[PDB]
Amino acid sequence: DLAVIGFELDTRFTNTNRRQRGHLLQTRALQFRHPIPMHAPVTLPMDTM
Amino acid sequence: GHQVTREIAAIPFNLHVNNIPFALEFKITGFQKVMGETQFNGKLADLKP
Repeated sequence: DLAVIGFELDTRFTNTNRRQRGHLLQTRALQFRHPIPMHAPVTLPMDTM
Repeated sequence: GHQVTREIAAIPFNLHVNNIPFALEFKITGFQKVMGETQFNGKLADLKP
């Protein structure tokens, strides 16, 4: 019991009619924001007089 | 059939072909185990009873 039963091809179209447009490219942009805090001070005391 | 869009597309036409049936293939791993570890004195330590 030995025979070829089936096959597969690598056949492809020639999409000269744009049947397939494939993947898409689009512009994107992301935005990040970094606010700057105040920080605790250092103080020098001295006499007022 | 219900929307119009401008489609700018690039259609590649090319082939890669191999000529010669020769190759020599290595799979190389273990860089970190050799360079990040003792390879000689650790083995002498393992001989300690």
